Amino acid sequence: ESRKIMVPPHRMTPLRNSWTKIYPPLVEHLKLQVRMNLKTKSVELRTNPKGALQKGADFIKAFTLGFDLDDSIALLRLDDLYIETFEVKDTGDHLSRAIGRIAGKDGKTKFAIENATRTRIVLADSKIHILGGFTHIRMARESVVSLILGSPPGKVYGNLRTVASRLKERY
Amino acid sequence: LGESRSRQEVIFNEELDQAISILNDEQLILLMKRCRDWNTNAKTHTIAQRTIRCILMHHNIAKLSEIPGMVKIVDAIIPYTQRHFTRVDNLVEQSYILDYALVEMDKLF
Amino acid sequence: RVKTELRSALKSTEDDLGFNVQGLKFVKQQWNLRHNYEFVDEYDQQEKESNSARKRVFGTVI
Amino acid sequence: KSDFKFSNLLGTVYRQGNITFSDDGKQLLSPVGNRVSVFDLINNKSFTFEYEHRKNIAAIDLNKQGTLLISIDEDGRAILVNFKARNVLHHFNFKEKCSAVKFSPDGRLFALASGRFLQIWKTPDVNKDRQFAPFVRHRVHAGHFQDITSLTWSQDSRFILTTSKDLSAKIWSVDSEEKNLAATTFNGHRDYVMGAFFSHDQEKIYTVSKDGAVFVWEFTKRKYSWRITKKHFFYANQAKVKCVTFHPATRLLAVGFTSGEFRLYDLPDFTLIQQLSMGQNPVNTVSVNQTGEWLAFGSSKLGQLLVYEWQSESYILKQQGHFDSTNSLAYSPDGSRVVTASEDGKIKVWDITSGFCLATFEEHTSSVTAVQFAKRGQVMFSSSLDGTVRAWDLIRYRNFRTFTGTERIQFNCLAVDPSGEVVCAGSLDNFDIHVWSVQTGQLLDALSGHEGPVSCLSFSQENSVLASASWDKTIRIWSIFGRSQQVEPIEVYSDVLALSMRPDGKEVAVSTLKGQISIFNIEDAKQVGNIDCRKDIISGRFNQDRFTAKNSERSKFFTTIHYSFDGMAIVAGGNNNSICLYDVPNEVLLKRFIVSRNMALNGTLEFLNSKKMTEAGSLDLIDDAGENSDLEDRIDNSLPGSQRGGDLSTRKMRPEVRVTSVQFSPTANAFAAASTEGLLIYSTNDTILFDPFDLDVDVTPHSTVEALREKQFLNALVMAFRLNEEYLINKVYEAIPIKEIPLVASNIPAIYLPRILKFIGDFAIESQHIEFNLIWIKALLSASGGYINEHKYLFSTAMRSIQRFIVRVAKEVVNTTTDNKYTYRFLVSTDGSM
Amino acid sequence: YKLDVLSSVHFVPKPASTSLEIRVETPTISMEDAQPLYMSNASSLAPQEI
Amino acid sequence: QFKTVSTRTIDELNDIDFNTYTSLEQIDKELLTLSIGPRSKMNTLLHLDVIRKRSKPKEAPKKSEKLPFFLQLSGEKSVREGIAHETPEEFKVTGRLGFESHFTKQLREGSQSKDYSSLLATLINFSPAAVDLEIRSLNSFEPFDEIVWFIDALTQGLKSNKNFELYETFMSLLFKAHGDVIHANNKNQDIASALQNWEDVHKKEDRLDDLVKFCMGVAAFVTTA
Repeated sequence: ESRKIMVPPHRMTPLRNSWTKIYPPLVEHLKLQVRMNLKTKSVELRTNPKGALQKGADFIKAFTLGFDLDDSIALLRLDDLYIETFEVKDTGDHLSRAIGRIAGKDGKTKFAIENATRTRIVLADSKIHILGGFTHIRMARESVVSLILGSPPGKVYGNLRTVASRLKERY
Repeated sequence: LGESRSRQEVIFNEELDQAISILNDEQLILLMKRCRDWNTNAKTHTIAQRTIRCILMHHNIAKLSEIPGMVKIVDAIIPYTQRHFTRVDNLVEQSYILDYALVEMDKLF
Repeated sequence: RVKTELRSALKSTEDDLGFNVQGLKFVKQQWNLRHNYEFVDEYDQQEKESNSARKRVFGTVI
Repeated sequence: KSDFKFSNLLGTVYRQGNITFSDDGKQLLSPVGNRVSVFDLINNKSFTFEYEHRKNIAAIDLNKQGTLLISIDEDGRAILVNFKARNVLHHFNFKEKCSAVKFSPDGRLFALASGRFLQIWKTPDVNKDRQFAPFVRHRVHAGHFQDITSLTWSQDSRFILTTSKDLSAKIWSVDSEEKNLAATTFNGHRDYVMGAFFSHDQEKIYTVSKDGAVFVWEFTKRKYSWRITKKHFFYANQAKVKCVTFHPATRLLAVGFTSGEFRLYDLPDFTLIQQLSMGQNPVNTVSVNQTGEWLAFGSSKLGQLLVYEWQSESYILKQQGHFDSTNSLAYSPDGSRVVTASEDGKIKVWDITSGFCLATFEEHTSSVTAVQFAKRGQVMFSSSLDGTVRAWDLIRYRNFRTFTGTERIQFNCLAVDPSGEVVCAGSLDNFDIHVWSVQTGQLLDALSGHEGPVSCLSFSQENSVLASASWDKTIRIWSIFGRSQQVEPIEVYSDVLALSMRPDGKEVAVSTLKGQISIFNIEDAKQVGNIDCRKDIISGRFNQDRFTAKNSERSKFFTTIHYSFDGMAIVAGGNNNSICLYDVPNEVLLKRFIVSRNMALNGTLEFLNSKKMTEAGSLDLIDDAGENSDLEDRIDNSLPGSQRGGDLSTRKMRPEVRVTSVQFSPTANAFAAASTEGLLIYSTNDTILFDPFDLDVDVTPHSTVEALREKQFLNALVMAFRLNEEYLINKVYEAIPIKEIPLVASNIPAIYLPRILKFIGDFAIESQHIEFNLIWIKALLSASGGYINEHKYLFSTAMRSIQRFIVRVAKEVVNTTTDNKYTYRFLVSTDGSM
Repeated sequence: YKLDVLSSVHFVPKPASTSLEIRVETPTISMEDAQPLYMSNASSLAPQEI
Repeated sequence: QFKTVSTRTIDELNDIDFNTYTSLEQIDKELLTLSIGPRSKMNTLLHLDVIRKRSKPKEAPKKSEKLPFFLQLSGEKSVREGIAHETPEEFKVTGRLGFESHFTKQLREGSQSKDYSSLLATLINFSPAAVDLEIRSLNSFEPFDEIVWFIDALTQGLKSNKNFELYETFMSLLFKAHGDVIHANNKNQDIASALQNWEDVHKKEDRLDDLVKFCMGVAAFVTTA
């Protein structure tokens, strides 16, 4: 029993140079066997005779999606971690500057929402992936959807301050 | 306002509050400058409150916020409206000695 | 009769008093969330509000 | 009436010992001096245990069932308390200074570090009856060479890991069969080992010492025999570790130093999560929640208590009390909070139910001598030794007025007008009374005529006549208002301290230095009657003095007295450890309360143990301060002839026990006494003490519920009033329907009127049935509100408790629904377009 | 300080100081101690001070 | 002295035998009744921003830099009962059907069944940070369903005359959080009708107002004069 994760040709060279830190938790912590098909540009994970294949698939799928090495190891460990993918889909007007509104100047809005909601976000052209806990993904996604659908920067930043406080608060 | 209290959504005569509806930014900002300084009394405050009321219900609230100068006025005369609200609420709570006198006058027989 | 008409007049004036309180603080609050500033960090936020507060100086006795 | 019990201990959130949380960490248990306070932090309330150690307590633990507590004092007298019944189960004397006590996680054993022996006893049941000897010893291990500083149980209650002053730490199995798994000792520290903890899986052992090293011990090979794998250091140079704890589940090491700084680390990687400071005094206690989210720190020098959540960097509470330095108290005009004027120069406003301080005020640069409320809880006046009276708005929290004289004197007592135009204050070095207007700030008058220091001032609350009384053995009555300038001097037998004034202003009760409380008619200036109180005063013997408690003249008089609000009783306290209350018609002692049994305070024992009196001096006047482990308490910086200065380190004697102010509650049948241990709050409660009112043989709970089931509602209500049983009154009260509240409330007899009013008050403060309680209040005030007005002082504490319900829960709810109505009308009536 | 404590705080006070205090405006919630409750939710400046 | 004994006669209404009376939950359905809980929960909800701003330390604590980013989630194995440690149970809106929260799922199911009793039970259950964090995230963007479901859930709530100070603060928290979008698409039919029937039930709350006005005025007159 096996899984195949297709590595796109824009995350291929980081996979090869950081490959030597990717396969050791895949081959001794997880006890899988791992091959990298250079023909199909894919990663194959097979099970030996001696429920972790989905964990390894999510590990390399996070790296495939665009999350860094330590972020992917954080997904491989830390059972309470999830990752949500969505396109914008809500062109000059709407597509070419809603993503500029998520980013901001030097990505400071994305950095602010990452630190406020304790997720971390990779923003493609229009493909947003979010790695966090369940409630953390909920709040980061609600704020990202907010500032692609139109909200004032004061409103989204006040909501970010409030969500940081209430997510870290007991009671 | 006194004749509006006399006869009988609308708080002045309707031609007057549409005439206060159709006035521009400079006129409404000076109108609220002097509604601000009328509101500092306990006597002249009601005229100011009803002019603020008809401005609020006949203009656009986002427009009222975006007029430059109308955030140093409304900060100045929110707490006056708060103390007048507490004073009129205290007056209407001490208004029920009439009701206590009625129930004593009914227990008289 | 005095009780009914007097309390009707007093509740009629405090109705528009309360209306104006909530409307004016809505106006101020939507101006604030339109263009107040951008601080997510609470310490820099509280120092920004302390620098932008209203100050008044009073003559005290020690 | 007279059946007061010790309810609460306001002030002093922490004195000495370890903080504990509950298991479901809602309450925290804090060692105040010899009591234990328990503060419920979610249900915002608080209580203090009634029992009392004879010295300051040093160790606290309660098992994680929450069902029983054990508290050990600073020479090993343990007390086991039932935590739910609030009654003490056993008194057990361990013979020497126990450093720590801990229950097991499975509750069934406890262990304690008595000297250099770790002794494990097994816990008696809460369901079993009290025996002569309930504790059955499991074992006592002796492997340390010096005193043990800490215990730690493992997660399974299987091993115990103890840390000593001797530079090691040891692990002991509980039972004998696992003796080979746990026989190692952990050396390598340069100083006292302050803590030794397991990891979550019990594979790593962390040992933290006083000099600042934490060692990670692992069962590895260099066979397998507990190597040390990494030493981490705090590198705090001058400061050193005072308290350590570890939450093993969240891997959180919390460490407090002797400089106020505490750091909290994520331990096996040793990454500083946070570092911040309580203050400048050392952190004596760190304790952690069961989920590891709250950290409670206690510093013992200023008596302060933090609980702090480290995720959301925020203080759940940051409180600080006052040991021994509290000059005055004043109830708020509804009995919800008490204002405390304290000798370090500050005002503190303590909530009574939740035992915490809401606001504090530091604008006096010296010891605040008196506080007094005015303008019905809106303004509060205080006078201090720095020469100033000053006024405090309790809305905007601003000192808006400051009154000085012209002569540079220090003020010792004050009195305000009822109609608060004028404040008045008297000194102990000036013989005048200073009369200031409050509206303007000026000095309106200086009343003269005493030939001795004006000890006490009070304005009559009804006719507004001023009564001052001074050490020239004279009470004096000044008619200030309206063209009189009239003075009436009443002489009395000895020099007066603590005048007090009736609520109707008819009479004045003075306390004298003879030991008596004399009561005078004001208008016809002749004595109505006196109480002779100097023979029902408990005056203890100090350690330093060479004269018996019988022949002493130190404290056989009352320096503070206060009327009850029906005018019928006087509570009184002084520089002695008895507070006494009397009923002024009969001039007889109702009840006397022993305010402390702490032998760490001075004037507690009347008879001192003759074993402690040696061939040269007593053994408690010997200062063993250089036998101390570090310099900051080997230091003696106590300048010699200092009495009642500040900074308890600067006085060299034991703190004497004394009550500095007594006051009755304006709303509910209690009194507060400002002792040295804190604000002792004594209150009755009607749940216990069957005290009927003219019942006959046919008046019975069975008869009351038959009358309720047969729906004679008025007869059921008056049967429950004649029972005077709180559950029965509540049952009938809730069973009467809304249709006939006014018929019952109009047909209530006039002798049961204060009972139903004070019941409705003490019920409706916390009950949820807000419209039901307001219907009953409306029906009672409408049906019988003329009897109340012509009998004011009977319903003077039952009506103040009712308008403690209307303005404090019902008006807050009405404010919320009013704001919702007006925001609705705005949000739908106006124009939002773009 | 130590002369007052030695004198057992019977002293004669400092003469007079008409000082000068600046108070910013803020909620009196924020002007309080750290505890779960509060006592007053006003603003520290009067309407005639704003 | 440690337990309570039954005053029931030996020879040779269990609350009345044990001398207690557990106060019943509400006396009549036409009577307003607060929550069975602390009185301070209303004030904590209404002002929890300024209370926490008070509760912050005066300067920022000294952390490290090589601190793990998922420190709140990286526990071990006394379990945390917050809104952050909440797992989903068991095709793109703000919350998919695999990633629906418990509050949003119960709100939707109550919008199906027209009975929000379980929603209101969850609301009265959880803590003020959780309440603010659930009300502040309520899909105020394209068709406005979750706002209007919350509003007529509060309508069904304060029709029942229980927990009503909490339902009042939940409406205040709604108007505070995103009453600006309700003011924005004012005259929208669904949200205007939801506010209309909320006012239809809420306008019968002045019983409490003139009841406390009578009690305050007459109590003051009787005590002073």
